[PDB]
Amino acid sequence: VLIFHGKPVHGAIFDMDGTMFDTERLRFQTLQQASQELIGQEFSHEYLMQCLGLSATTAEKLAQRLYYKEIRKRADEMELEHIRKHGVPIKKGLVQVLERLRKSGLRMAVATSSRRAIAEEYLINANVYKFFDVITCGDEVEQGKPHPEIFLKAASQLHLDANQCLMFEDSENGLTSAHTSKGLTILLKDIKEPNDEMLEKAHFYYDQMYDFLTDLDQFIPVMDMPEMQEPFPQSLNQLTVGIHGFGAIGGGYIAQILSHWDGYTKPKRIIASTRNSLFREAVNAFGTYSIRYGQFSYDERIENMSIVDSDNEQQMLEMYTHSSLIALCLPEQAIESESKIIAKGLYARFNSQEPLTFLIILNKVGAKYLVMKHLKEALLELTNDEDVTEHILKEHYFCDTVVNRMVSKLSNQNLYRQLRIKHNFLEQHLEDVEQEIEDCNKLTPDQLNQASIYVDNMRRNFQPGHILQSMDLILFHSETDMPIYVEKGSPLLEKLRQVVLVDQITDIQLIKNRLWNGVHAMLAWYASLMGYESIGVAMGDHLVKAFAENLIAEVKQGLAIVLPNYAKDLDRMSQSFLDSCEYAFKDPCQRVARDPLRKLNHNERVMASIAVNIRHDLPYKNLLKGAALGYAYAIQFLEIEETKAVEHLQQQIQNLDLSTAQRRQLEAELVQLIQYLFS
Amino acid sequence: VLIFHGKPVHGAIFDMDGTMFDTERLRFQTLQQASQELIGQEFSHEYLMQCLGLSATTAEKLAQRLYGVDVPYKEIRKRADEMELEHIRKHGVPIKKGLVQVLERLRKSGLRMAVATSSRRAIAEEYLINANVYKFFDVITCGDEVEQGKPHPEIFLKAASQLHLDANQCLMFEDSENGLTSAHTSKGLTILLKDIKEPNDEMLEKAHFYYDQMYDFLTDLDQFIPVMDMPEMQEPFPQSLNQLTVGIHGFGAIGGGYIAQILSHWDGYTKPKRIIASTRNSLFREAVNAFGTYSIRYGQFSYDERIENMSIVDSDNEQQMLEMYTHSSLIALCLPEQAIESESKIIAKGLYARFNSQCIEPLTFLIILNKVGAKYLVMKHLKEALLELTNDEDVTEHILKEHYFCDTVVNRMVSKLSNQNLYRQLRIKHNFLEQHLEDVEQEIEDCNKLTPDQLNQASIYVDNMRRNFQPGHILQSMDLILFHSETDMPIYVEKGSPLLEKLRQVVLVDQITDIQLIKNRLWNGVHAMLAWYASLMGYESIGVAMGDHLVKAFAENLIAEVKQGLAIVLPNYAKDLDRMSQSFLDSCEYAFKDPCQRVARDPLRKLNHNERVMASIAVNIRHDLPYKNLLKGAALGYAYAIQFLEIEETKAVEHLQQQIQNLDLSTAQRRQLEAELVQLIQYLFS
Ligand SMILES: NC(=O)C1=CN([C@@H]2O[C@H](COP(=O)(O)OP(=O)(O)OC[C@H]3O[C@@H](n4cnc5c(N)ncnc54)[C@H](O)[C@@H]3O)[C@@H](O)[C@H]2O)C=CC1
Ligand SMILES: NC(=O)C1=CN([C@@H]2O[C@H](COP(=O)(O)OP(=O)(O)OC[C@H]3O[C@@H](O)[C@H](O)[C@@H]3O)[C@@H](O)[C@H]2O)C=CC1
Ligand SMILES: [Cl-]
Ligand SMILES: [Cl-]
Ligand SMILES: [Cl-]
Ligand SMILES: [Cl-]
Ligand SMILES: [Cl-]
Ligand SMILES: [Cl-]
Ligand SMILES: [Cl-]
Ligand SMILES: [Mg+2]
Ligand SMILES: [Mg+2]
Repeated sequence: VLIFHGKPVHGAIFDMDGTMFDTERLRFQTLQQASQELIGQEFSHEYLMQCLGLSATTAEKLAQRLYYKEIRKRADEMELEHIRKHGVPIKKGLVQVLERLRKSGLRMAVATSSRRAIAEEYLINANVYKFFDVITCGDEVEQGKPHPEIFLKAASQLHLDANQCLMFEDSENGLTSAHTSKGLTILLKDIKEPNDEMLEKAHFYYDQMYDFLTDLDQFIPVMDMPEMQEPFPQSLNQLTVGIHGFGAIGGGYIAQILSHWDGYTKPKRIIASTRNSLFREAVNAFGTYSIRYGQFSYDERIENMSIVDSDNEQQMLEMYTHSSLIALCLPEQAIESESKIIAKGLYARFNSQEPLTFLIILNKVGAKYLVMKHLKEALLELTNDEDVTEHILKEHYFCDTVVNRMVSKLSNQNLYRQLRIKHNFLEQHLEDVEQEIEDCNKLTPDQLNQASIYVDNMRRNFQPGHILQSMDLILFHSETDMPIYVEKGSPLLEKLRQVVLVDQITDIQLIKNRLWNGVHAMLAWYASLMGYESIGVAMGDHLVKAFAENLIAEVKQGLAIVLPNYAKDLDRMSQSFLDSCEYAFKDPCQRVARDPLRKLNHNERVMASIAVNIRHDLPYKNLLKGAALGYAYAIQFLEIEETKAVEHLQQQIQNLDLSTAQRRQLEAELVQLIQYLFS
Repeated sequence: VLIFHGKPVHGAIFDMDGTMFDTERLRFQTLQQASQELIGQEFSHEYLMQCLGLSATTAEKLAQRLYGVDVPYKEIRKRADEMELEHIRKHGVPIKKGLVQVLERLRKSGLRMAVATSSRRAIAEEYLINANVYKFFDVITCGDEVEQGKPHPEIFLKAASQLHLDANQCLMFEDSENGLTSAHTSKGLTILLKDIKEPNDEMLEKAHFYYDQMYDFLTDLDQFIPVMDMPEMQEPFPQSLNQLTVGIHGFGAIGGGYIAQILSHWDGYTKPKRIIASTRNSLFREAVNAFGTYSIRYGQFSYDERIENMSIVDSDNEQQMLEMYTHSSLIALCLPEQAIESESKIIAKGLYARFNSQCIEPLTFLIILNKVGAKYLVMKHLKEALLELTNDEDVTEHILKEHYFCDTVVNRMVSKLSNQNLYRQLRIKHNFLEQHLEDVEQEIEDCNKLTPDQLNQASIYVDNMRRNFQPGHILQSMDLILFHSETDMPIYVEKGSPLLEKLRQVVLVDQITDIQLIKNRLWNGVHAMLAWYASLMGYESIGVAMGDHLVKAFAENLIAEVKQGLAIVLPNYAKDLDRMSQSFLDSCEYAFKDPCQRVARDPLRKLNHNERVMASIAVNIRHDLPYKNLLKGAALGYAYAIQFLEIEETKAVEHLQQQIQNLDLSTAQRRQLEAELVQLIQYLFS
């Protein structure tokens, strides 16, 4: 029992033509063309506007009163032929509404003046027939629209009174039929500006189907955080979403968040950009990819993916124009170059005629600031107009995020290895197939012969892709951490299941940077130099875990002074980190120790902690070792020249907010400890 | 924490060749096939059996002693390695029966698992990927990454430490002598698994546990891992496939729209690799084989459940039906009552073929039929068919006593889709395929990571993959709907078969009598009584009739009076009554398709003293409960008999009084029941 604007709703009855689909426009065009090639004289726009929401038999009465079977027969044939090519024109929001009303527990039906033969055809084609218990057509009804019989019979077969049921309609005739039934009427504008009589009759009015959805969703419960192996929604909405950077995070985390969505519907397509052409062509070839959750050996298939090239402009603009939500999953190095591609997409969005929710995924203190700064400079260079830029930057929701999940991208050699192995299975599967529907079961020889031609070329196309039932494409190794923490602002994020909304994101990002990402980087450098290629395996070493526990102590002692209000939560986050590290066997040290110099910056996870501890006379001995191991890793594994390492070290220590006495002591202690490791 | 024979287990380290994969017996075949080519004569089975455990040099010296000094052993051995990889890469690594079932059980028990193989890192990883078992293992330890290989404990000690565990916390699986020593010395719980050669007495002493095969360990492990709970609606099936095949003799409504789900869930750890299903419907057979999968619709939630790993066959085709009864570990007979006699022959031909085959494991036969003692009818006809075929009373009686013939009770109402509605679907889905195949008609950049040889070869793979798969991308969000079913999950089965013990959607009972008595009075009794009312009121189906507040109120008040009675007679099934009560009222709400005629057949028989109607009244009267709705139900039966079936009013009373006298009631209660009931019938005329 749903309470819609303080009304006890038990069921819902929808009109098909003009309300659910945009078919009234089509038959408007076909009746004109059909009439021209039969009788010659086209139908007047007055006749067609009067015939809106009227049974073919009832419309034939108005045809004779003013002045049809053969005309309408060809008009219907033209109409359904348009559906065979271009599909059903489904009004935006329909699928989203239907699922919410279904899961609310409402007893739903369709009340269309169309024939059963035609009514079903479209409901089957649109894939919404499943949402309805009964359907009342313009055949079984004795007196059709605008008489309330069709709406009364619909409610009667649902075993509910009309007053308990909602009633959707586009037409003037149908709204009378709905109102005379004495149900909770809803009017959706299609191809008729509502009259005063129509506006009064209706209990609720909305400009579009999507406008009702927004009003309905404040009475529909928001679904809770998904569990690990929880299925995605079956029914797809008409919204697109983007992932700028099909990498570890984008493909191996965000794709799950977007696939779960609100738990009612799922985006039609997910457009993800990558420079990795092997990854791009591999996913487009398979159609899907899977995220491997190693802990529970669970392979999570993600579908409705379309991987595009980052350099190809027409596909990058396609994303930013048609997408409802974009996720920026790029490293700091790419932010400046790609801000040019983002600016063009946002300007292309403005040039075209909904608000955008822009998620920024980046491990950096003030991650948004960097993006917005580079985006503003990029936009101004292209637009040459400060009036349009300040509008664009204010229009869309640019959201800060905190991602705790550890994800790993598959190496190109291991992806080639996978492709080589899985190709040999396909080759053998195509030998197994090697090389007529008889019996004649309640079907004409015409249909049975026509069925054979369908089943043959279907098998011919599908049979090679039967192996995909067992065969997956594994591209990402992820841990089982679900909740992404995002800044408040965007109404869209309120309804997303996997998104948790927080306030002081800046305070969390700072602790995240220092206590999580900082300890993760420093132990990864220590582990790499000891000769571990796995975070999970490395934490098995008593020294590696002892070092991490020693670092955590020194960082938390510092943060507790800088953020005394968060001092309570440090022990929980520190323990949560070690747990995620302990069994991260498929998470490599390489990925965690990327860009060491960038991470050894004065305003970053290593040096920032050291500085705080020096100012407040706290121990920084283990932090100082990790800094030295950071430069040790940079010179030994990456080979960046020792001369540059000192020039960087000195530059960063010069930028640290310390006294010259502390600066020179820090440099002297750190350079001494670096030379100690190499000797 | 997984407890195994009083020892807490946190990890599980596996040997690869001989323990997980049957690659030792493949090496036997390659060495023989390689010898046949080069030297002309095959190496004797006896020689190859003698070589198991010996080094490559010792085996070469032994070959030199038997087949001459100039025998090209290294040439044969290298040829045999090529034949092994060539076979493994296309046909797949031969996985030991029960491994995947074991791995899922250990993994879902939260064990950190590894592989301690003497093989090279490169080749070891390919085999584990080929077999699709790499996902189960946290880390691999290889022979080329240890200073001292087996029988030194270094490889097992290393594997354990990498999982953050002491050796004594881990199960260690092995086949070879050296490996068991390596495993034993490390201090881990050693599980010895026989591969080809019977283990020596020194090994059997050394090992903590010995099994003849992986499946004997799976049987032992099952005692320590729990049977999973009743599956919820919309709950996924297991991802991992076991090597078992199962059958559905009658791919109909109940077979394809219920049993398919039960067998798809299986035990919750794994599911059958192949579900064979027999039907005479050609359109259904070729359509499922075209998509390679079909889907079951649940209208109440608008959920489409996809049943994959299906394989439909013709019921008439003998070789296909024999292959079902030869290969299947469990078969579900989902036929009508009429088809029992006719299809008794093909069952007998099937079970006889299984007896003649060398198949070794017994069969679990689930009798899916809504009839009283339905098993008796199947066993009787099967007994006659076997004799007529074999003409041997010993073989006939042996087959019947060998297999498990389980009687069942099902509560899920299912509707098979029509051939017109299927053609409609096939026409509209084929349309979308053409709409998709005009888009497919409408490129590996400088990798700087791969070599240009394997960059060229990568393009050929992806191109070949895309060309074959891309036409079938539309199957992602396209389901072939063949069945419309209710949300009733639990199936009741006779306890006996060991294979049923771990099946999670199954409810085992010592005797089926109890749940059959509930099914009779609570479901079929109310269904019959509710149908009689609907018919007299002039409704096409019960689905339409529930719109009338009289019909729905009657149904809701009738299930209540029967439930109250059964709650006293069977207090142990209290939870089952309440579950089955609402399950009936939900299904009836929109029971449009199935008419009243079938349910209202033989009202004379259904109003017997020991039957679904009169039995409920007598129970309620004995325990002083309301029976006014049951009495109305009895009246509507005699009314339906006189009006529709054209029975005499004198014949109705002649039957009635006989049934009343047989009930265990007071002579006062008998006379009162008659006087009330005859009055209700006289009104229903007018
Ligand atoms: N992976 C993790 O566990 C976590 C990562 N993050 C953040 O996620 C962000 C995304 O990085 P990941 O996906 O982890 O790394 P990654 O290096 O695997 O990302 C690869 C993706 O970025 C694109 N890309 C890389 N460099 C590019 C460039 N110069 N120009 C254009 N596209 C480029 C690639 O085409 C591909 O789509 C990072 O900034 C990181 O701080 C957040 C927290 C944890
Ligand atoms: N469905 C429902 O309702 C039910 C049923 N049940 C049972 O089962 C059984 C079976 O069902 P079905 O419906 O599935 O059947 P069909 O008819 O549909 O099917 C059969 C098959 O087999 C052969 O014969 C052919 O071919 C086909 O396919 C019957 O007899 C009954 O009694 C029980 C419970 C419930
Ligand atoms: Cl390779
Ligand atoms: Cl390692
Ligand atoms: Cl660097
Ligand atoms: Cl198995
Ligand atoms: Cl049954
Ligand atoms: Cl019966
Ligand atoms: Cl009778
Ligand atoms: Mg209309
Ligand atoms: Mg071995």
